[PDB]
Amino acid sequence: VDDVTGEKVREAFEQFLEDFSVQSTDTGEVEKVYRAQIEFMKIYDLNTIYIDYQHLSMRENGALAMAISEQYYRFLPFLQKGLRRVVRKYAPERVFQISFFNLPTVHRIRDIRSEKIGSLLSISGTVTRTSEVRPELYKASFTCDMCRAIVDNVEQSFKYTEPTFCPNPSCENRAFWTLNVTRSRFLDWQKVRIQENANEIPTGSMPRTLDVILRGDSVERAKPGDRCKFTGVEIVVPKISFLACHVISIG
Amino acid sequence: LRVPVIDLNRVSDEEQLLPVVRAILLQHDTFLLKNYANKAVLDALLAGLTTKDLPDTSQGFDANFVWLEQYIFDTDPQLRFDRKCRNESLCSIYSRLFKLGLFFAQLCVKSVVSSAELQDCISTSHYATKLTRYFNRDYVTFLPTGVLTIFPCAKAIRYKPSTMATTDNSWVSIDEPDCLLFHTGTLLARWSQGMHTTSPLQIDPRANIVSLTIWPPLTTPISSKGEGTIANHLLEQQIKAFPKVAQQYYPRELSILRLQDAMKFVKELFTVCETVLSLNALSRSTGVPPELHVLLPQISSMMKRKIVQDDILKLLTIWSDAYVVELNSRGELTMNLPKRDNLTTLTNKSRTLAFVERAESWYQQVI
Repeated sequence: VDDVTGEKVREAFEQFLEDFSVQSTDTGEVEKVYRAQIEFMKIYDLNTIYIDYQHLSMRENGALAMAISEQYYRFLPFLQKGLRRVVRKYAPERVFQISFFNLPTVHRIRDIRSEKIGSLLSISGTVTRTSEVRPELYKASFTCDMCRAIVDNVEQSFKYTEPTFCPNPSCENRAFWTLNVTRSRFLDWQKVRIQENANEIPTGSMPRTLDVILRGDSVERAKPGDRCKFTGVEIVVPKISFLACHVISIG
Repeated sequence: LRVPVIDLNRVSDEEQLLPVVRAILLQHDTFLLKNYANKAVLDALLAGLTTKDLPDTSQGFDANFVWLEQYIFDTDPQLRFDRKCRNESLCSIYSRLFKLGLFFAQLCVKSVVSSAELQDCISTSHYATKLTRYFNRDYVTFLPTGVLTIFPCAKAIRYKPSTMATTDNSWVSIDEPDCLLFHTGTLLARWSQGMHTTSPLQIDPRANIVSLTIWPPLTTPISSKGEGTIANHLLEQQIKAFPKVAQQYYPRELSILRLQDAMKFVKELFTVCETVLSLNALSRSTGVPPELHVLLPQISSMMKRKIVQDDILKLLTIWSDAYVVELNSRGELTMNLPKRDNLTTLTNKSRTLAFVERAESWYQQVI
């Protein structure tokens, strides 16, 4: 039911990114700064943009933000495809990272339920331990058993996957394709430990900790032992982990 | 480390070694000579120490400052040359090493097209030797100014980065006890069909580098490439161009009319600079904006000499149509490539040849 809703929300997100330019001279009227942000990153090509949720909450009387807010993992490739189409039309080795920040509500680690699985969340606390960065497979280049044909396979952040059918009808087998690392983009993957703050611990309870995953260029910014606030998506790991996209040194 | 070792008790009749010596200079061009009769005259190098009384004027000791007396010893019967110091013990070692030099000349310059012209020190006695006495950073790379030079030394070996012997572009050094080292000049490298090399020298433990050269004539007929330029004038220009000259008019005139030909240390920058910017073109899809702080140690590690903005300013002065001098908003100099492709080696070879031709036209019009 979201196959025709994804293109509509992709059109709505690209209309939000297309209809807002910069008219911020003399502190007059306000309009969003995204096109100049893309024009500034055109030289550096990092593509690790920051989109404010408070600036996104004014369109469709907040209803566009509430529909994206619960189906974020189901609408994320449509959002990155709309971002790719607007930077393909406004500008001429391609990785993308869309980060959301400044949520109006700060949630603790003890109020996490299973009703927010796949939705976005703001988690604040203190970092206990850190894991050295390692390459994330993301997408790989599989070669066939007889075709020797390249296939660009997209992982789903769960475990080492494998295709099913060869696209070229020269073969229809299901035996073991071989992995290839040349044509497979890799993103640094870090796993840190977040824990409950000392001022919001219940009486007699234990400060329950949890592991949060992080990719893109949000890694190597979080300093150990500092109060931190993350914004990301609740992703299950075969355990309920987290994926963050925004880092800040609060406190 | 592989230096040829021969004996001297059986080559005294001169009938068994010429072919082997000719064969051995095809790969190894630094010869070692041992076990002579100079075991009591070689340690008598303490006589000529503190004279210090006459000016230079291209003859005798260029006494430059208590640390160096470079005796450019001129010959006796040639015109414009007259030099006589005391040097008794040095006359005895000059006689023995000059007989040793003529011995090696008769056994090794017979395998070339002319075996009577290159030894013309037997008749006219044409010798201008380098007695560099370093008595109580250093000098430039010194090749032998003659065509054959045998010298007593301590280590006497180094290697500048180029395409020569021990081609690994690093300074190599071996140590040798109680022997003599032979090295030939650059005129014998043009006389023999490409079988020689060069060797840099510095302050050795036996600091008195007594370089006794063969020093070819004033009117020796060199072939087609050097018929107009004689051995005497060209090598005298090299002799007066390497150390500092402040005594008289003419070598200072040769220094101000010859030391502005130093484009080979900056135009060679043009043989490597585009390579690295192109290496930045095949790796940074950032539109290649460069930073001076990241391009400076790259070329400073690629080239051991000092590289600062004077070379960039000289390259901007000689060729401004291929680069930009446009500054950014932060306040630093930026420079890019005007080609629409990444790089083409034929166009790069044509651009390097055009840069060489433009610098040669600048050298012609600057004098």
